[PDB]
Amino acid sequence: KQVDVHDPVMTREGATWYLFSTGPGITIYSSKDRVNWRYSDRAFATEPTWAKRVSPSFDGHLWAPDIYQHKGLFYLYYSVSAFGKNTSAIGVTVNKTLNPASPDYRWEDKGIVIESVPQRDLWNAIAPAIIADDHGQVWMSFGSFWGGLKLFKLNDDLTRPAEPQEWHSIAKLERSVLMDDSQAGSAQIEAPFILRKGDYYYLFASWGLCCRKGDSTYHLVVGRSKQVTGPYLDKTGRDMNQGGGSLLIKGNKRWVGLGHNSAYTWDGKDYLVLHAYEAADNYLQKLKILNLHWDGEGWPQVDEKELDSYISQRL
Ligand SMILES: OC[C@@H]1O[C@@H](OC[C@@H]2O[C@@H](OC[C@@H]3O[C@@H](OC[C@@H]4O[C@@H](OC[C@@H]5O[C@@H](OC[C@@H]6O[C@@H](O)[C@H](O)[C@H]6O)[C@H](O)[C@H]5O)[C@H](O)[C@H]4O)[C@H](O)[C@H]3O)[C@H](O)[C@H]2O)[C@H](O)[C@H]1O
Ligand SMILES: [Cl-]
Repeated sequence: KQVDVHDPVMTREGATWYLFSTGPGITIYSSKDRVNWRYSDRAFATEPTWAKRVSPSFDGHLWAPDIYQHKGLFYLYYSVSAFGKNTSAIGVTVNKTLNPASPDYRWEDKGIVIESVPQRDLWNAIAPAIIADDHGQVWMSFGSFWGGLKLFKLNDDLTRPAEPQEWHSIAKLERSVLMDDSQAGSAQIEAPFILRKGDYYYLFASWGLCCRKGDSTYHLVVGRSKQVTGPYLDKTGRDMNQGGGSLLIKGNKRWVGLGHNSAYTWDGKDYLVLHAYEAADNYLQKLKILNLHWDGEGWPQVDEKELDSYISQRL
């Protein structure tokens, strides 16, 4: 069987790869070769102590983790939320190592980085991604529906927004403020991820509807910017803040919907990491890791056939 993950991220410590997925307390897997994966741990034994306060319907599944390494520590960001609501918060928990067999291994929760509130905020605090600029600063991008995707400066700790705060919109789709603020609306965009490559920051995002089986329209788009704070332009030069986004990979008949990607530079090669819904296996999402190439114009390209050729093993 293939490894099932949603909203995947990855990192490497020493000789081992680690995969983090949406799931109870955040599911972690490990591999020595990115193909064959054993269950490693759940970040939280049960759930964050503060979870049910932000979202009372909470079922134990954290969403859309991001893994970040900084001054020798492991920072695991994660999302508490409810379906179709922006009663949400992103928290972070920190570990000295990922090897659960080490006496140094244990996740310590740092609490809420940011929280969205219905009627107050036109954004949904889920789906964090961490990126550093050329000037020592670290930023979180996040978001889903509502008024789209945001970027803000983190403080020294990486646990809360820097003060005074510094925010930038980075991608959006149409929405009138006259809509009820508690509704997700029709801006089908989520799940930012920023990769630095050469002189550019590349913003990946997911458009369309995930989690809908045969009706899913989820696919990936991309834009690029010389500065981390934007504006991110697609290939036709259109700002993602006004709905720009160049198609990177979309589904077909075997893979109905794919996305919430991450992306990495390991050993002078680049990889695209995402989930895709298998039409043959009940539209159950599967891990896929694709080779991420770059054309002569500075734009990433992927080979959609790799949705088939990449076959991960759950051991
Ligand atoms: O493989 C590993 C396992 O899979 C996971 O199980 C799958 C699912 O993933 C987890 O959640 C995924 C997150 O959900 C996606 O959707 C984001 C949501 O969409 C946006 O809202 C859209 C809006 O919602 C719908 O209407 C909502 C109605 O209003 C509510 O109040 C009412 O309850 C709803 O009926 C409409 O379609 C649309 O208008 C929001 O921004 C957001 O809520 C995100 O992309 C993912 O991050 C979840 O656990 C499973 O459902 C397992 O977790 C893992 O083990
Ligand atoms: Cl993500």
